[PDB]
Amino acid sequence: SGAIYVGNYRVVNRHLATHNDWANLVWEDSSRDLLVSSTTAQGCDTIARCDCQTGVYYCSSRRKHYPVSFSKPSLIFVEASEYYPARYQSHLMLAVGHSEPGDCGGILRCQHGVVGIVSTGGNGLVGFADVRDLLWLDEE
Ligand SMILES: COc1ccccc1CC(=O)N1CCN[C@H](C(N)=O)C1
Ligand SMILES: [Zn+2]
Repeated sequence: SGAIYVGNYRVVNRHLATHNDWANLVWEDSSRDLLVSSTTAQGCDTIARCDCQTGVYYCSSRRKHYPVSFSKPSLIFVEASEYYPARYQSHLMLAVGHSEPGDCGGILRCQHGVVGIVSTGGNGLVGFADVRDLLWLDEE
């Protein structure tokens, strides 16, 4: 689990969105595994606006933050799960790192701010849904 709290937005994995998220919906995209809802309180995270390919992510199944090198956002085939059929997910970045299904939502960050959240993994890989292109997260 986990979310990004930037301005009056809450960014979560679409597959982990709550009823309150759907009832306060701003934007969702199943091909990216992302959903954004509105919040009453202002958040403290800032979004990275950069070209970094190195950063650090939070892994809940280890209670640890790990440094990683990750690929540029791309269209990648993701195997069938209990949340989606086997399909292509867009804006996904891969790295070598430990992950388990409940690690989704952990933040990936670089020196400029939040880059994305854990969205996929398996066999020593971890995938992150990029948010750096969502410029509207920085405005009301
Ligand atoms: C961190 O996720 C894992 C890690 C290790 C093994 C398996 C996973 C789960 C994973 O890859 N899923 C299931 C949830 N939906 C994802 C999606 N974005 O389509 C894909
Ligand atoms: Zn950066």
